[PDB]
Amino acid sequence: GLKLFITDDELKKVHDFEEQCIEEYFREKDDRFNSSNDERIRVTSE
Amino acid sequence: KSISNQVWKFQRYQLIMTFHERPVLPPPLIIFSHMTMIFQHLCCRWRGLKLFITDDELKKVHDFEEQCIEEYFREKDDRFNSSNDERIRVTSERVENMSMRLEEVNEREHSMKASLQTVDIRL
Amino acid sequence: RVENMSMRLEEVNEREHSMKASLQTVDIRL
Amino acid sequence: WIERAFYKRECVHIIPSTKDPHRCCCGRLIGQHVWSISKHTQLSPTDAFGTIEFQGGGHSNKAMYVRVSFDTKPDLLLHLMTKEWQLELPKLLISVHGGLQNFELQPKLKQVFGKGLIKAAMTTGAWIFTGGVNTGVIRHVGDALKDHASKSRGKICTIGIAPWGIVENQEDLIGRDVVRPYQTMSNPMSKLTVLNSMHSHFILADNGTTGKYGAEVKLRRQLEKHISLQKINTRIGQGVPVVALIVEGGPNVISIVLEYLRDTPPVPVVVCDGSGRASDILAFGHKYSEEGGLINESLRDQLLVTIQKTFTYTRTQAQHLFIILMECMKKKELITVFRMGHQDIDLAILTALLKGANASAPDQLSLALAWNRVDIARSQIFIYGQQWPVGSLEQAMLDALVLDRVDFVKLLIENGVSMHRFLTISRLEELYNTRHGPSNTLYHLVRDVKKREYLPPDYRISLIDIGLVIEYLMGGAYRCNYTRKRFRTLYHNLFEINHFPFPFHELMVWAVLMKRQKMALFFWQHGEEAMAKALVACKLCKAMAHEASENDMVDDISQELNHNSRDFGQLAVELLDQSYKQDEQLAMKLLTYELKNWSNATCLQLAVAAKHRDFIAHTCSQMLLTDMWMGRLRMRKNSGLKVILGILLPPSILSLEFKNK
Amino acid sequence: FGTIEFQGGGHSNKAMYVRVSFDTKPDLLLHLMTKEWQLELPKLLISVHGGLQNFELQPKLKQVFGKGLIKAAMTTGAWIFTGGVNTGVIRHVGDALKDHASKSRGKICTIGIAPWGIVENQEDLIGRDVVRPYQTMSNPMSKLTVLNSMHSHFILA
Amino acid sequence: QLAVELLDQSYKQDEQLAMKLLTYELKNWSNATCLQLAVAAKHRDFIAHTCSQMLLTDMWMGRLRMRKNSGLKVILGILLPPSILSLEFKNK
Repeated sequence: GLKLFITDDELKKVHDFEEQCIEEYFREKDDRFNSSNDERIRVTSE
Repeated sequence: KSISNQVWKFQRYQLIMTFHERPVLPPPLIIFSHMTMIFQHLCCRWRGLKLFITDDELKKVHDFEEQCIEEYFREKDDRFNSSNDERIRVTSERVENMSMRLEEVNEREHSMKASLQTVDIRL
Repeated sequence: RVENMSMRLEEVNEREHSMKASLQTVDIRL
Repeated sequence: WIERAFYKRECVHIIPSTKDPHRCCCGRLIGQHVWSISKHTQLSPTDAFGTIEFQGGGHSNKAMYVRVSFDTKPDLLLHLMTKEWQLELPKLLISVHGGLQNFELQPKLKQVFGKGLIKAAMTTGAWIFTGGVNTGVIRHVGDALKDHASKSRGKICTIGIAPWGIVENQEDLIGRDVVRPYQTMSNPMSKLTVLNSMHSHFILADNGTTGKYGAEVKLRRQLEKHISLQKINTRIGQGVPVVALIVEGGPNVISIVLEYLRDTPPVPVVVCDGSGRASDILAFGHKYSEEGGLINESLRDQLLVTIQKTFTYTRTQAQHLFIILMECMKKKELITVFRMGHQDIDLAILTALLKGANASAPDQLSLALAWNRVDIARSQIFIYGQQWPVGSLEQAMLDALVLDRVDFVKLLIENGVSMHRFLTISRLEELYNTRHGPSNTLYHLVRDVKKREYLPPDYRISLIDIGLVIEYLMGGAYRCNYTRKRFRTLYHNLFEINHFPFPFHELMVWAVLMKRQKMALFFWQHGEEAMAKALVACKLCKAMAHEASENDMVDDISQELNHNSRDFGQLAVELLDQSYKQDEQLAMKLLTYELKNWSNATCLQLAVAAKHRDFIAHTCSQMLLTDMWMGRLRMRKNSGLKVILGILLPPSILSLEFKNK
Repeated sequence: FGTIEFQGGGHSNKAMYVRVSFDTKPDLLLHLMTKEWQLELPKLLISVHGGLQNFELQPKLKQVFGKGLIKAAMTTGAWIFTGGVNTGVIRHVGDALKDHASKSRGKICTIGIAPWGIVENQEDLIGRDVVRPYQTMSNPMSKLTVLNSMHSHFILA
Repeated sequence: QLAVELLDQSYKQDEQLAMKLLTYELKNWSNATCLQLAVAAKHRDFIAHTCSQMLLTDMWMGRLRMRKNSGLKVILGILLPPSILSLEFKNK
């Protein structure tokens, strides 16, 4: 039930979804950091 | 308990809408009120919250509604623009605009002051 | 105040281009 | 299938000598050897397949490729890249023809042009043909896509047409369906040019020779002409529209620009100045030349001198290249310039691509609706003197509502929609039956109401069925206008009589049944009885949440319906709050009156029918419902006891105050 | 008679109007606009006499003069007499009231004295007590000049 | 909470790759899955997200669509073998 045997060509299309999730997620934490009340005024004073 | 007074306002509405439709005599003497309601209904058929708004006073309550629609989005735009968030969502772009505009003035004013010195030398 | 420097400094930027060009034109004719 | 359909070739015979015995005319060494003009190349099935996903300097993206002959079918590559490359057809097209040799640019100009090109690739979703090997214009656009396109939606679909022999490490690219890594170790002395690693797609145009250019040029031209031949689904113009960006370049840039301007269809050419060489001489031939031959002798002689000296070209053929430059000046409508000095080159390339297209203004509007660009549409398509045909703007509105485009319908109602004349019964039913948008659950609800009343997949849902859908969802004693006998006889007689005098309410029911919240708020913004419409939309949203909780599927739809329900409820709360702040005397009359388009009900009874919480707790309804208790009477000061004394003592009722009628 | 409440480019406000003779009583219009126009008497008065033909201005000067006029209309609560048809000085003050008066108390009470024949779509304005829509489709070749849509009141002299 | 937020993002991207991501076998991790290594790790908030909610709810129903006001309907099926025939089935 929870242990389906993923073949050699459908492991590739679920792996590239994983690393595209890794690069895309750190975009959102950098955008909320740069647009926060803290770090956006951590740039204006310089 | 943060909603206790509030939830009383829901159940009191159900009492008001029922008692508007109830016959005026008590449920003891409601044979009298049922008799006269059948009396008034049969004498015409065999022979509160629902006021009928006429065609000229629907216009003066409709234009109050669309003027409320345009006026309300003014207040949400003003509290947005004057909030701590969005008012500094504009200042950093302007300061960044002075980052290369003033540096462009700094790049060419060196040539402008040098042009004044060179012209004064050749005069 | 920052909004006041938005068009005041831009007004300096509009006319300093003509001021530097006036210095170059005067130096050419001298 | 790809190996058995695309064939490579390689020079295996003749073996001449060109100023060296080992230096073949086919490029490889004499020992390294194992078109057919004096080369005798042999056609064979291709061995170079798989992925060349890279390492080093980042850019470890999926980089699958294909190697084809120089004389290969453009259609076969077209079905390749549409079928087994997972690439849908683009809405635009841009090329990176330019200087093959390595150059450099000013930082601000490079940054502005690169940002403009990458955000053009983001907005249009186009395919970007590039030389492929990281040198000069290809290296600059590689730095450009790495500038901000890696920080904004890094699925650019850039395709690099490079020769098979010109790329470095040809033995590394041998192997069928094998993921061969390639390192970015740039050898400074190797003639085999390094690749651009963050390019997603590659083409290895194989002419059977090595280290020679010009073979991929003909393949690139036939592929782009075939791509322009493939008609787009909206069918705006001559297939997918195409435009060519030129930065630097040589005489080849001038010749292919003259080829593009004289081509069928007339593909426009964007030229960016400030970079030198061919782009600057095309810019100079465009700026002061007017109608092609309206060039004075002084600037013509200056252009001839700069060709002879700055371009280091022969003066004998300088007149020939001035004839070619005048030929480029003969078609200045396609020719575009970008003289710089937010606010990037996206608008410039957009109006360049939509300018020289030989297409109508509704065609350009359909193209802009495809690109999801409203500012470019406002600047270019909607301008003065535009003779818009009758019925085309209505078709543009139909396409705009079915694609769920809020700024486009804002621009369309800003440019004379006439929404009362636009909306009919048939257009509304076609609007409902259209499924060219986001996911929804109209089918399960219409199947449930058909099961309740008593379903094929091709069933066309009538307005009676959706009217009984709002009757099912709102519940109680709600009677929608679509189940009325008059509307049923009009439906029988027809399937401004067919037009709707109150269009925004059907826009509310279409917006809430199609899960389009942005449509619901925008069609809220214009219209009458807006409190009633927001309240009943809250009722339908809570009812759809009840249906999607009683069915409790993949719970994104249930959570967004709960979100829309409580948001529209607090919308009703804040509008009552504002009407209380404005004036109270119109406020209670607003909350009481009868609603002819909403089953002759009121705000309060539809509110409790919707089971909204905080609408009836405000002070306006507080004084309304308190005064609707007292009836025509003023006997309230310390109540409870006084009303008990009146009902027990009929004399004491006479000592109670009465409200004036 | 009726309302010519507009569509297109925003400005879907209440736009009731009246058509009178050129030789008509000023007092009769005065009691009209005080009684059944729901307009109380202003504390000041300002007119928009100016260039009838279409012109253009510098952006800063247009912005400053327009903001000054609209906040004068806010503070004094005055009535603003304008040519009415959106061209030149009328178009500039229409952009001016749309500049910040739409963002600050958009009940300006602007009245446009326009000729009955000079306005476009005269057949559209036929009908007594009928809310006739008018689209802002500006014909570049029609001599009948287009209207300024965000004006609240109109006079058809 | 890193595992929590990555599951959150994969839920926001698309669900059909998301449950397949949470189910498949891990050849470098003792042939186990995300869920069983999650409860082996005794992490709290990983399996409370809506992706695992619909995964574990659909892994209860098995190959079957008999859910609308459940509890009572499944009791009536297991007591009445005729009434199982009046229940919907998921397509294989």
